[PDB]
Amino acid sequence: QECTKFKVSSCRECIESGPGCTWCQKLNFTGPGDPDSIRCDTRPQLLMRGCAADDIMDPTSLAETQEDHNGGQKQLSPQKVTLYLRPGQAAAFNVTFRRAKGYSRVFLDHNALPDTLKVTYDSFCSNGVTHRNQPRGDCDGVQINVPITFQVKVTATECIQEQSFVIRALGFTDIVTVQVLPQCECRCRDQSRDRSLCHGKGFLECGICRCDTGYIGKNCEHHH
Ligand SMILES: *[C@@H]1O[C@H](CO[C@H]2O[C@@H](C)[C@@H](O)[C@@H](O)[C@@H]2O)[C@@H](O[C@@H]2O[C@H](CO)[C@@H](O)[C@H](O)[C@H]2NC(C)=O)[C@H](O)[C@H]1NC(C)=O
Ligand SMILES: *[C@@H]1O[C@H](CO)[C@@H](O[C@@H]2O[C@H](CO)[C@@H](O)[C@H](O)[C@H]2NC(C)=O)[C@H](O)[C@H]1NC(C)=O
Repeated sequence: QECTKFKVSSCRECIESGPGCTWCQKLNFTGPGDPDSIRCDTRPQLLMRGCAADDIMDPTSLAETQEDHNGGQKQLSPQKVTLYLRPGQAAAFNVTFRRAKGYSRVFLDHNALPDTLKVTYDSFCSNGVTHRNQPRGDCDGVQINVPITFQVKVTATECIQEQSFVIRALGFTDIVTVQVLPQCECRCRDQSRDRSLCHGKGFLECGICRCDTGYIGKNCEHHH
């Protein structure tokens, strides 16, 4: 992974700087002559400065799938997919096409998407024929009741607004419903179980004390 950042001030800003960026929420991680942006780096760079693995914030793209009770599903499965998309990190899931009759050539495609979403397909066709990273799924000569698999990869270029879209095999009425959601939030430790954090005179936000008015210092220790 790599991480190019510039004077980021928060975990959110860090995570938005690229898919390899991660954030250390460890208390007091910043030395006297360091900006808060030192908390933002690749995972191996943070481990090397002594951030523990569970203090490293790193929201990751995820796919979750659902099948119906499947008296209802025919030729395409799964029927429902939910994607959590961290910008620049593809989420991948497999779609299986299976037909009780002989199928000749199967194309897998999606409806028109906004500029912020990129979709590619790998096609795992019969006879070990495989295509990678194409604009649509494409297999030739499907025998009877033999599944073919398409690997769908979806990447967001920024933190998107939630939306759905569909994937279909051309010539068939089956639908895979794809729900997409952003994956841009850090789930950092908050201060609920310690009134001593930030001297009880600031808010703890992903390892950084945001001091109450009149208080200053990295731990809100100084009063002016
Ligand atoms: C995070 O750092 C704070 C700040 O404490 C300072 O302590 C100095 C001895 C020196 O190392 C300096 O670089 C550092 O920033 C820690 O707070 C201190 O905690 C002690 C008790 O352990 C108190 O007696 C001090 O009053 C208090 N000082 C301040 C300025 O708040 C804090 O413990 C530390 N947190 C963790 C989890 O290590
Ligand atoms: C979708 O299916 C493909 C093919 O079955 C999976 O690719 C295989 O992944 C394993 C690792 O888990 C490798 O050992 C195999 O060599 C891969 N096969 C091929 C043909 O490349 C892929 O992992 C599946 N994707 C998901 C998200 O489950």
